[PDB]
Amino acid sequence: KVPKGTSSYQAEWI
Amino acid sequence: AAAAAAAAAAAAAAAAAAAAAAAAAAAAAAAAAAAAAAA
Amino acid sequence: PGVTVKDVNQQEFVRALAAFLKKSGKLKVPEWVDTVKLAKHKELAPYDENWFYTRAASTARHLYLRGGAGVGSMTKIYGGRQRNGVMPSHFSRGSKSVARRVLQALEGLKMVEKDQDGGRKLTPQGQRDLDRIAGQVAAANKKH
Amino acid sequence: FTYRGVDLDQLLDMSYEQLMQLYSARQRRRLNRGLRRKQHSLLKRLRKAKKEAPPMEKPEVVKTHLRDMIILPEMVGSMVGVYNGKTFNQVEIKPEMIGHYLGEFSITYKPVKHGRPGIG
Amino acid sequence: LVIPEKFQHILRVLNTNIDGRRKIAFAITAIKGVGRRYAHVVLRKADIDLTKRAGELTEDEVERVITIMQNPRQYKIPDWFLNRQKDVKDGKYSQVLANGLDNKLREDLERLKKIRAHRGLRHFWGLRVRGQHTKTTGRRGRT
Amino acid sequence: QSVQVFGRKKTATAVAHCKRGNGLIKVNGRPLEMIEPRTLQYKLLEPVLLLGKERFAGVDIRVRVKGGGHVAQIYAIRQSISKALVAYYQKYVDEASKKEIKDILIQYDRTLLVADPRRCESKKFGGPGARARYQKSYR
Amino acid sequence: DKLNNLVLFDKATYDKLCKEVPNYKLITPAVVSERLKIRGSLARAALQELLSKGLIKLVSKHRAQVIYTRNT
Amino acid sequence: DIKLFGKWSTDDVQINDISLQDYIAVKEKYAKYLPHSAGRYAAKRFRKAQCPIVERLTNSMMMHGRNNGKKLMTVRIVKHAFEIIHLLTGENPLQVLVNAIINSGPREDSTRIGRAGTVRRQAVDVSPLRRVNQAIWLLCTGAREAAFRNIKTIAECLADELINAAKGSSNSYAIKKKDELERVAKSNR
RNA sequence: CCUACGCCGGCAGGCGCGGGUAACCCGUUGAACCCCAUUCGUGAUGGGGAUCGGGGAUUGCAAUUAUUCCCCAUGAACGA
Repeated sequence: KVPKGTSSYQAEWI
Repeated sequence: AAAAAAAAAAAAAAAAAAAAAAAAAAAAAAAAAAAAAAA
Repeated sequence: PGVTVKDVNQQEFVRALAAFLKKSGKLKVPEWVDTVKLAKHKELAPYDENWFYTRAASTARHLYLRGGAGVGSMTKIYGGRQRNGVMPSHFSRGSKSVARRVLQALEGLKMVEKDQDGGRKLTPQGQRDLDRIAGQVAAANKKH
Repeated sequence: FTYRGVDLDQLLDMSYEQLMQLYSARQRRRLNRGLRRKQHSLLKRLRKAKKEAPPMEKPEVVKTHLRDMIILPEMVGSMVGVYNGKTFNQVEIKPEMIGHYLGEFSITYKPVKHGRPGIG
Repeated sequence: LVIPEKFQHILRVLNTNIDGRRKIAFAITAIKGVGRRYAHVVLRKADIDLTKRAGELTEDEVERVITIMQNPRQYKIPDWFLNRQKDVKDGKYSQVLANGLDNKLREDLERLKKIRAHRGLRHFWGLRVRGQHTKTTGRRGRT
Repeated sequence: QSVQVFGRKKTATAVAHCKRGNGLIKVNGRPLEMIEPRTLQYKLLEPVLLLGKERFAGVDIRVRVKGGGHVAQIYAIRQSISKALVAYYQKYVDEASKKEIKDILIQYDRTLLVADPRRCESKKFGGPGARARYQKSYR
Repeated sequence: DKLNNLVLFDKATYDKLCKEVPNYKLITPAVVSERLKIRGSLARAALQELLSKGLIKLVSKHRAQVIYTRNT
Repeated sequence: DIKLFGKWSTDDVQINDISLQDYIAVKEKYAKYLPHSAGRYAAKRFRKAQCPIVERLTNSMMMHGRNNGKKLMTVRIVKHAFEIIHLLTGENPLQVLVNAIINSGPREDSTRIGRAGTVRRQAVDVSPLRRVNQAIWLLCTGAREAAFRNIKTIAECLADELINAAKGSSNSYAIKKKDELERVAKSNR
């Protein structure tokens, strides 16, 4: 459920 | 008067403890001089 | 032999001066009497339901012990030991507004007088009253 | 959605002076201090980029450095790239973040996920 | 003292077993959401002497304590003894107790997870939040 | 008609002003029971209980206390009262009874009339204070 | 384990506190507290009541150490 | 005249052991009103043999870490302990103190003699001053470790341990360790 | 910039008003423990306050990764 905006960086914080 | 005398005595004692009186006086004089210079 | 307030046990004098201010009954009492500590450097509430009265008594007596002490000096007398958590304790001062308005409330009873000298001292009414109650507790001392 | 008993239409129709009681200690502190010209210009670029978008469409993302920007509720609905040293992280400003900073939304380092000790 | 004959050996105030024999000014602290200072400033307006215990009370005292305790503004517990000052929803100066306490902690954590903020992912991961120096700590409870 | 002496521990100074009086002992306007480290009252009562109050018959004794801590001030007041009575009987009464009361005080305790030879000393560089120094590590 | 001493009086507790106490050679709130499962607050208030009973001498009285003594 | 704490008598006090008779100074001109002397006694060697006994029980009682300047708590603990012994016995409690110090110090002691690795001890005689100091340290230690977690005030604990060792109980930690060193004395020889 | 004094702040702080370019004015540098009374009463408890959730006020261009201080609530480990 990764946002369409943000990068992989904050997604690795998810 | 008596009270005053007592106070004086106490002061003297304190001075002695610190020490000496002469030295203190000298210091005071120096301070005064410094102040004057500043002025 | 005009008796001296300084020639009495001071904390029995504080308890009797608290009872004397209780029997008086006339004073402008504030509204944060049931809320606050003395300052930041304590933890819990005071147990006394009349803590304002006995603090006013002790504050009048500390005014008796020296004239020339303002609210900041009254803040500074009632200091103590703040425990800073696991960081070590320090000296922390009293509360400004509370001691200021204690001096203001006793100023209402003409027992605290503002001077030319900036601070507040005891009235001649105040020293008359303290020497009367001093004779009361002095008879409570040398005759009990 | 409601914030502090005030609604989104109620906030967005509220003046700039009356915001300054509805915030946190630091936020009312900074709004007392008054915003800078750089952040004024960034909000102006946000006005231009939120206006010219098609009405079905979300506005074009504006990227920025200024991590110490208060998220004003007027910014809600935009998409902002926030710079955390390397990478503009693109956050859709939802109305739940009107009392925070941008700088917490682009998390600056990578989480430590340990290995094993060699020669210690 | 005396031997108070209505002595409930178990108290049940707001979903909490209270050891009723404990001191009244220290048995209210036992529930979540009420500490030591707060129950005292309750009791100074709840008009009960501190000399008594917690099992020596009347239920009329109990119902006026819970009345003041859920109505903290109307009985002069003003807006700094409160557990929550300005909520996210209503901003209402209001005390929050045990079940609602865990509920609103959970609410704020779910919010900051939904916000995708720097705090929320820490709180989902269960780590330190206030920027601590963990170059020697992080020992007990990590695996 | 008056004698003016003192007593000195570490920082505590006790100024004594005595003369022909009534048996009056003021310590800045308070008795010798009104000093809150009160168990040491007995040490504070050692000039009276050793010598008898009949020897403190007609003497005004004013005490004004400076500096120090409470225990140091108590031993300073004890010091100053004993030296004040001894100096009074030396200057105004015989040598013999002064010598006798000196022998009563010293053979009980010399610290009553003589000073203490030591103080919280100054510091030579290299540690917290004078004697103990800082700590290090190996390996 | 639990030293949850009795916070208030009882029947037999007072039947020993009014009775057994003036026969101890030493009446201490810790001792009276310790022998009969009583908190030092409860025994402390009870020993001030035994001042008000007049049975028992009061020898020492301090902050936290108040010594009572059985009579004769 | 001179009485301890305003009331307590010293002329009734009698020493039993001649071997310890001078190294406790209580009887005639070492009786003072308080244990708080505040003079030097560790000036040079054996000058803490002519300091008063109750001063030694005082100054060896601030031993632990958090109490390490608070002598006034110690002198009120001494006062309450003497009053408790005077209740539970009736006699002059200084006699109980002297009989407790005499009955508690060791008589033979073990000392490691050899090299660092030859633990082949040799039970030797106890010096009288070290017998005094070992007795005072055992009495203070029994007052400490039996008053760590209790309802009893440490004055009560000191007083009861001083009573139990003055009569030579199997209850005193001091008498237990005296018997232990005396039994180790049987073993090394 | 060290502050006294007064006023307004339940607490951090504001506002007015001097001295002090300095043994002077802060300064008598009015401290802490200590003490005397109160409460607690040997258990994770009111010890320990960490770990956090709400706020509030200063420092500053800038406090979000908590600057610092304050006010509730949270109360883990720790039994020498």
